[PDB]
Amino acid sequence: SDKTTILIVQGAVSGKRVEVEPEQARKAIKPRWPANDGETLIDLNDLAIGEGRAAYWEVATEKIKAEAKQLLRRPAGQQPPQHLSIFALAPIPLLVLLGAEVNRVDVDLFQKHRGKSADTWCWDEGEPDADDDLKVFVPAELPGEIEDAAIIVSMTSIVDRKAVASAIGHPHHAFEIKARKPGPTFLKYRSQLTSFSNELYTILTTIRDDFRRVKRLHLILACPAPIAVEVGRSLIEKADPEAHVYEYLSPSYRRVLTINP
Repeated sequence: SDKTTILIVQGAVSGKRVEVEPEQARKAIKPRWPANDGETLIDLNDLAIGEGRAAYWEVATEKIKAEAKQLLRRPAGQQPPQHLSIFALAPIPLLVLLGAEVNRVDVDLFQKHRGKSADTWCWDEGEPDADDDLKVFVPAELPGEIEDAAIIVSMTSIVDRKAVASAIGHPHHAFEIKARKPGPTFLKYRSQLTSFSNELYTILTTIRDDFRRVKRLHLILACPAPIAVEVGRSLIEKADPEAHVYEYLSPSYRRVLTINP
């Protein structure tokens, strides 16, 4: 029941305004309570209007970096926030960036539950069923001199390996974390987020220890917002090479930003 700082992140590249209802996030953090009775907001709607997609990614990347730095700065006469409760609905690559930018502070991540119409941002009570766990596929071939490794998350849908190969444009190893039943309501319990984090850590450790020629990571994520944040949080600047982050722009994947270039 300690104090926490609520961070709301909301936006979209274009189209309908995306907003997080702060009353629902406040309900989700109970029994904890919001520092200053409020939230910090990073809004990523209506950036670079009419200027094209690349201008959006530029403006939004700089805004995420500047706002994360501001969020972690000491206010006058106070300490910096010690715990973030993050409620995010935003483009996947920007949430990877966000997770990397707040990786030095303790965080609680949350999922907007579609289908759970009350306590929408609250994690579900209960236990996961068999359709709710993960499968992890790793390369059949030895690392060798391959310089490129893809980390694929097939949670909201199945990622097509051929589209990944076309987007990466290099011979590569692939590691895949796949929902047993992919879909938009797969992620419901906090234990699933913990499971995902642990499986990703094992993959990153394997690449760091055994795939030492790998000079580029390629993150292809079909996953809910907190999973994208957790992917970003799991990167370690000096242990991992640059991580290229892709968006799904029908019918293909496109590289949109790089963590630790």
